[PDB]
Amino acid sequence: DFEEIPEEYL
Amino acid sequence: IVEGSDAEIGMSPWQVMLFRKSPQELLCGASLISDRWVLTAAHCLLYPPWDKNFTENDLLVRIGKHSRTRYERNIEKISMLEKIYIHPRYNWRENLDRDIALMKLKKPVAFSDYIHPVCLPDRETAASLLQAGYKGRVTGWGNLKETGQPSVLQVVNLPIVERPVCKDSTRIRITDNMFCAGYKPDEGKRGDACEGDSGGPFVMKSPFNNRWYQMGIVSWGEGCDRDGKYGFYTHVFRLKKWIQKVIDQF
Amino acid sequence: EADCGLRPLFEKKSLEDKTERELLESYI
Ligand SMILES: *[C@@H]1O[C@H](CO)[C@@H](O)[C@H](O)[C@H]1NC(C)=O
Ligand SMILES: NC(=O)c1ccc(O)cc1
Ligand code: NA
Ligand code: NA
Repeated sequence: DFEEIPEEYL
Repeated sequence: IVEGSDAEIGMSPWQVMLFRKSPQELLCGASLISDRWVLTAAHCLLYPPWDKNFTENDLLVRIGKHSRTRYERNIEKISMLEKIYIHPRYNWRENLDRDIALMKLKKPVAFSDYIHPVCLPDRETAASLLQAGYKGRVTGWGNLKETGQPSVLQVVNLPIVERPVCKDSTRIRITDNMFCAGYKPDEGKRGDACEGDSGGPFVMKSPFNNRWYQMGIVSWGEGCDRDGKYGFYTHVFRLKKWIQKVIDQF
Repeated sequence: EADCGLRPLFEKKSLEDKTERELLESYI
């Protein structure tokens, strides 16, 4: 449902 | 938000989305009160009846957003949490009394056209504006109906309700750390927060200095937008001494 | 905090949002 956020924030 | 409308761009630049890292999902609303501090409802982070007890590493805050689900490249900013502070007398066992929490960010967020802090009320602004009939504004990405989900941030203006009417609408014990808002059945108009909006702000624009103040935190309701029910909000001013103690010490 | 509550795209530019007048009219 949500667009993937940049990996840096994970 | 039930029976609200789409926000304008930059209309609520203190809006914060509490976002679960895994699974990636909306957890709650929140608000920006400085470049390093975010305010939310304690029950968004800690609610043992539902086995909810989030740690800092479980969560992100997304600031400057408009779209609910999109990654708003070059606009939103995503911050990690350094520390969560729950009110020490938050009552999750009974009625969500003192439903308030602070989150300190690992690094300060840069303000922009889309990212800007809200004011917290002083005693005089609270006394002047927290009156039955005076309207505040609630914003969030929560559900559009009790029983679906918005493309963009939703906004609804709602009147504060007389305390005896709040109390007489529910079997829950209401405390001085809560207030309620919403239209009465005979008033025609409608509107409420709903699931996903908890932790977000109830704001009022002071007519004295033309600044926005956060008077409430979306706390709880019985259903959403039900006739004869009201939304309940944490009374920010009543808990401001705790807020200041946390910010001053940490 | 000095600038809290003043929105860049509204108060800072002297533009009003579409419903803030509803709030003001309730502050009787
Ligand atoms: C929530 O989790 C933290 C970390 O495990 C723990 O210290 C705390 O006691 C928990 N709170 C409740 C009410 O279970
Ligand atoms: N479900 C919720 O979190 C909720 C909170 C406040 C309301 O006024 C309505 C619903
Ligand atoms: Na009652
Ligand atoms: Na209602």
